[PDB]
Amino acid sequence: GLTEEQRMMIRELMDAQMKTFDTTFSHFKNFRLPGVWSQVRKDLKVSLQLRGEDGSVWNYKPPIFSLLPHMADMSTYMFKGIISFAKVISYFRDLPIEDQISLLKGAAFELCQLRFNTVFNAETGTWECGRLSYCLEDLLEPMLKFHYMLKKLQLHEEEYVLMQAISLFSPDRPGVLQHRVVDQLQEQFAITLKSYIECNRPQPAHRFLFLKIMAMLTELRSINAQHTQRLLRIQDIHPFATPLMQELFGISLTERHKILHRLLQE
Ligand SMILES: Cc1nc2cc(-c3ccccc3)nn2c(-c2cc(F)c3c(c2C)CCCO3)c1[C@H](OC(C)(C)C)C(=O)O
Repeated sequence: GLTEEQRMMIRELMDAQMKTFDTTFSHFKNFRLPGVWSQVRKDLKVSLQLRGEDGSVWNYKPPIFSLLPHMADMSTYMFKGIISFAKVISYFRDLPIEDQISLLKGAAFELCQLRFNTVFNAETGTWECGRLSYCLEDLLEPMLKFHYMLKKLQLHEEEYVLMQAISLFSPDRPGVLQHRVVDQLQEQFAITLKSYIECNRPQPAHRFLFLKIMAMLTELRSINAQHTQRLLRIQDIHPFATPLMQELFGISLTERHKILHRLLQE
C-alpha cells in the first residue's frame, strides 16, 4: 500500500543502515578501559562484561571519571557509523556541506540512542554490543525510561530507520540554512512512516503507533539537550572528548569542523 517513491525511500534507508551499522560491534577495537565543579559531580551505574572468543569473561563492577575514556571511544565509534549512514543517503548527499555538518551535529546523539535501542535487552537491563555487554545494576532517569518505552513498542527495522531519518532531517537544528528543503524531506519521511504503519500493522492495536513514535522523537530531542549540557560541563572541568566529539558538540562552519568535513568528502 506504499507508493513506489515511499518503497524506494525505505529501500535506501535500509541499505544505508545495513552498510553502516556494525550490529555485532566486531570492528569496535582498540578502545580504552577503566584501568587496573559540584554540578559535574551530580552530572555523573552499570557493569561492563567483555566476553573473549575463548569462553573467558572480564567483568568490571564500578565503585566517575574512570569510565569517560571508554564512553568517549564507544561514542566516537558510533558517531562514525552515523556519519557513514547519513553519507549513503542521496537526500543527505545532495544537501550543502554546511547543512550536512549542521544536521549531524544536531542528530549524532539521537541516532546513536536509536541504534543502541535495537541492542537493548529490556528483560535483563543490558545493551548487548556483540562481545561487550553494559548491564544495569539497579525508570526515573529519562534516558533509561526512553530505552524501556521505545523497546516496548517492538518496532520493525524499517520503523527504527525511518525514526533515524526523521531525527537526522530536523530543519530546526542550529546552523541549518535550507530550512524549507530539510523540512520537506522530514515531512516525506514522517508520511512514509505513517503509511508503512497503516499498510503493515493490524489496524486496531496499532492505531496510534505513529503518534507514539513521534512523541518518543520529541522526548529524545529534549534528552539530547540535557545530555549536551551535561557533557559540556564535564568536559569543562575534566577533558575527555575525542576530536570528533569536540566538533559534534561544539567544544566558516567547514573550517571549525575539519574532521566532519573530511569524513563527509570520503
Ligand atoms: C548515564 C550513563 N552512565 C553510564 C555508566 C556506564 C558504564 C560503562 C562501563 C562500566 C561501568 C559503567 N556507561 N554509562 C552510559 C553509557 C555510555 C555509553 F557510551 C554506552 C552505554 C552506556 C550505558 C551502553 C551502550 C554502549 O555505550 C551512560 C549513558 O548511556 C545511556 C544514554 C543511558 C545509554 C551515556 O551516554 O552517558
